Amino acid sequence: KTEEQLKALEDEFFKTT
Amino acid sequence: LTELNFWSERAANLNSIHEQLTSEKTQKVVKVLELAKSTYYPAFQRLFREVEAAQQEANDNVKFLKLVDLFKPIMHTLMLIWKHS
Repeated sequence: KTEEQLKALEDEFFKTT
Repeated sequence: LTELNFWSERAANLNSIHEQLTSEKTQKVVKVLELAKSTYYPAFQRLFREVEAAQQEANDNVKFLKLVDLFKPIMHTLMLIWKHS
């Protein structure tokens, strides 16, 4: 007996536009 | 990473052959041959049509593709990649 990771990964996908 | 390296190699090699085929001396060879105009030159036209679209699409997906207890948040990145791609 993780909001900023979401936003930053959206940012990096938009960098690859 | 067979898939990632496979498509990176495909983009690089096919661009390199694509300007091995659009370069100067090849162009003069195609026109010197086009002082005969018999049969073959439509076949190289269609094979250049094979080259160009695969070249550009390989480039597009190459631009897209760019202890594990600590690294489950990385898996969110993976879902997001599938989300974003």
